[PDB]
Amino acid sequence: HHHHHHMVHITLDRNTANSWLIISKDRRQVRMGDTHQNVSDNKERFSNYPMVLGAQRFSSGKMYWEVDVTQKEAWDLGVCRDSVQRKGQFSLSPENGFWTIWLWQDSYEAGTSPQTTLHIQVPPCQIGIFVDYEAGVVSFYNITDHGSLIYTFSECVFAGPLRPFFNVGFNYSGGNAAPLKLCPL
Ligand SMILES: O=S1(=O)CCN(Cc2ccco2)CC1
Repeated sequence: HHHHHHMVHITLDRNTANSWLIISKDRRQVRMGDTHQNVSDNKERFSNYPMVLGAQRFSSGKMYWEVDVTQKEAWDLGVCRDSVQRKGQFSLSPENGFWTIWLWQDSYEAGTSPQTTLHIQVPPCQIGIFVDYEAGVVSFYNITDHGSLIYTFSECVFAGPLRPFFNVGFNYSGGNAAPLKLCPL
């Protein structure tokens, strides 16, 4: 692809994080902590899942960023509406305001309802995310495989400002502690 020139510098918003997440000082990395991270509760925090939002809000234009997923077993990545539900149980779907892909139990899937199987020959270590607000497009690229397309959501109905969306995943197995990292431009 040729989306690299729309690169944006994303930072994580501490205030939206699940209370067990540890966001690095530079606000570019996030990982699952061993316990509650000693923060007050607020209506922004994701309660049920290890999720956090980027600080940036997008309502126009073309945006691109890259995330490092090296050695993780589970994660969700994409964008979501600023107004998505934070508390309780919910599914990642466009109807709920999410445009995402994920890894879970050795399979990659796009967060459609119901979910769509992805065909990835080279397990990615870094994912590129492209958003064209006007066109209604969210695309995912495999940076490990020369930028090959993973998935395009088209005819998106954003219906609000978008925020970068992250889930570090659960670590029941002891094999999913590694962080998500925002890769340099
Ligand atoms: O992933 S875990 O090993 C450590 C965190 N716990 C509690 C927790 C935090 C957020 C959602 O649920 C689940 C099992």
